[PDB]
Amino acid sequence: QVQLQQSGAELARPGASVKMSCKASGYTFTRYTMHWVKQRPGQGLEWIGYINPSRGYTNYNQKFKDKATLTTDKSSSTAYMQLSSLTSEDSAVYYCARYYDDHYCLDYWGQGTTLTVSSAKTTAPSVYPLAPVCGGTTGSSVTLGCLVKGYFPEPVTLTWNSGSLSSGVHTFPAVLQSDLYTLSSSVTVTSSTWPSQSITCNVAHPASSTKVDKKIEPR
Amino acid sequence: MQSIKGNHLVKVYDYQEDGSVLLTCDAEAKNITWFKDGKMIGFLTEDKKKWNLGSNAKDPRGMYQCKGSQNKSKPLQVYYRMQTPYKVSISGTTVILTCPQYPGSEILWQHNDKNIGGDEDDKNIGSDEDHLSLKEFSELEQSGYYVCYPRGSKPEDANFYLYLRARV
Amino acid sequence: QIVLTQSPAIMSASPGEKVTMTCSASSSVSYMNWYQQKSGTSPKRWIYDTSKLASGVPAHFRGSGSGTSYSLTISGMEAEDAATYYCQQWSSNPFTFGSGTKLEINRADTAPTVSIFPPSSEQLTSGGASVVCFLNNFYPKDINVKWKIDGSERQNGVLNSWTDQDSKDSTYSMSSTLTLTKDEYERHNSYTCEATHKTSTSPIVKSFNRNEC
Repeated sequence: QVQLQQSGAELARPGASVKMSCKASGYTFTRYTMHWVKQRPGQGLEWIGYINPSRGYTNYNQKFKDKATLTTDKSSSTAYMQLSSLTSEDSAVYYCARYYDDHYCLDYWGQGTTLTVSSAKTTAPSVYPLAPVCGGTTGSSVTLGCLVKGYFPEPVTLTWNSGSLSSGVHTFPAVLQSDLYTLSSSVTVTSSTWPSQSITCNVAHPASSTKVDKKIEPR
Repeated sequence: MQSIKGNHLVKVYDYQEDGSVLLTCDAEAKNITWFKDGKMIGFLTEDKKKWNLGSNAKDPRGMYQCKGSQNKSKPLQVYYRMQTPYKVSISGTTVILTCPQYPGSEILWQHNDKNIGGDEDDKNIGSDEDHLSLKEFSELEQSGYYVCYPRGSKPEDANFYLYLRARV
Repeated sequence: QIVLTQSPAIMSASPGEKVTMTCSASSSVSYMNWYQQKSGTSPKRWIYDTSKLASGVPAHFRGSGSGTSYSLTISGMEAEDAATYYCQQWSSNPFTFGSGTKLEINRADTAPTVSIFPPSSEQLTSGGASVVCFLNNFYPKDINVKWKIDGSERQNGVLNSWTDQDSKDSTYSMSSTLTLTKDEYERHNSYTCEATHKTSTSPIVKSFNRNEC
């Protein structure tokens, strides 16, 4: 029942600073040290350091000294990590994790917080429905798609029929070409399910407070 | 403390009728060789195997280690008061222990296999860097094995444990 | 300070095989941990204190080692064992991770199902035109997509994106988008997506002529 809830994705400009959080529950907060780990895109794991919530004792990986600052708030059972003098090298996913001494390991991990360090403006995505080529084949199943293009920064959340439709779904990793991201998703269902029932693509980009639902209509 | 793993083969025999301090060696039963502060102090050829340090009244102290057919065991620093060692200081009724190796990393402590000096909820047990403070020291309750180790490491990998016995 | 060298860096095993990955420490350490990470999620404690399996971890996993040499073994590779494994130590400060071993699950070759999608009516209104092609559920990962406008190959303005091995069938899927200006799109008629995969010598062709039905 141990849970570590990290704060949402963040976009910060070079030279600035950011403070992310990790709210713990399910265990005695002050009894265990909290660690932070960094993982750059397509890279491995890197240890930043840790803090002992008891009296605030901290230790850091030499490479992160003065870059990262760990603090905790007992009354709210939340650990914090501030990253200063940001550069593009700091863009990555940051995890918070409990170190359980008896097992000599980080047994529980937060879901992670993605940090994007860039000067680029926030750009709302364009969402386009992808219906099959105009025609009337009698295939037993059909493949529909959804194109989310020209947005920044990551991430976006894409689902079908509010998440009810999950199997037969493939959402491809976004790709960066210019200060703009583009991503696509495909869903395959039986021919009797569509156009009979409605299939809608739900896209969200909080960074630009955009919420779009694109229903796929036959061409 | 209770375990010998990590080569901590020397233990204090906790079951004497008279105030004598006996040391035991947990090694292959054959011929036990005892040492004190590096020098050989005895060679037990079969028969007996425990080493007598005399009455606890003469404050026996020192780095003791044994050896059977293999290599020497890690030392057991004995300190009675009725390689850099643990420093022990007594002031009135307060007993202070200082960790031998304090590379600036977070030092943790254990007394008879139980963590201590961690919770601030104890007014009589404080941990300040490489120093463990025990106020109103209880002879029968707080005497025993002590060890300091850095967060992340196993206590058993310590160079040696401290056996503390003090009347205050 | 302590460097943990993992080998092999990348590997793939057929179901049922015995998989062995190693971690070599630059200096002796009293224990080694292993974390499992699957695409898009946080690392998970897998093996701790060298050989203890975390609760929920399949019993056919085994950790072992001592001193400077440790290993993780999978006796009977299963699809769900595919992932990246990182070793970690903290017998000496600072706490460090190995660079990881990426493990893929092998399976029989299967051809991709290809679908081509013309620009949406909405994007055309925006002065843009993207032609999308989905290559779904194929194996191995190696595959090539060629785009052709009026029969000639177009290589520029293409964006390719692959997914990681599927958690159900262990296949790969690919998305390829050809982006043109609206003006360009309207000056041509034939649009084709050609997929080449080892599962066949002749390409899988899907296409359409704009505005025809």
